[PDB]
Amino acid sequence: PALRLVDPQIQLAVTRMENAVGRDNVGPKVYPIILLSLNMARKTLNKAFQLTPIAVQMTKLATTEELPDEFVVVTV
Amino acid sequence: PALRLVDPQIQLAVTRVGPKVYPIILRLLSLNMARKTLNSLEDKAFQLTPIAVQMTKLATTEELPDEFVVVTVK
Repeated sequence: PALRLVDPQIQLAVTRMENAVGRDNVGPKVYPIILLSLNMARKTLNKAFQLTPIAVQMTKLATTEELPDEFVVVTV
Repeated sequence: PALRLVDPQIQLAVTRVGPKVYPIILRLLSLNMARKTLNSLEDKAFQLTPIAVQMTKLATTEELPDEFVVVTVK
């Protein structure tokens, strides 16, 4: 009931073990995201985790022409 | 509420340049791979494929990697 394209700066890397010796060989690939908060994290002190938020800009879609040939849907 | 280590086979690629990938962790849904594939003679339809999202409950915080991302649902 709600659709929008996540800015290409953020894409999902996907892998499937089940189709290694099975297929042929799907690899690890990055795919755009179609649709909360997110934070990128790092180690600082002895156990401490710094994090900074990354702003996810999205573009609302209207035409199916905007939809690429390979992407990933994520529902909320 | 505990955090969830997301399947490392599923990792987030951040470019914003330095394109690096990071594990995903969850604070508290579905996932659909979408390819064209469906040929036909005039127009190409879309093949959807749900992927199994296998999360594991995190034991100790020492298990966390030095670089990762956290996503919040509600």
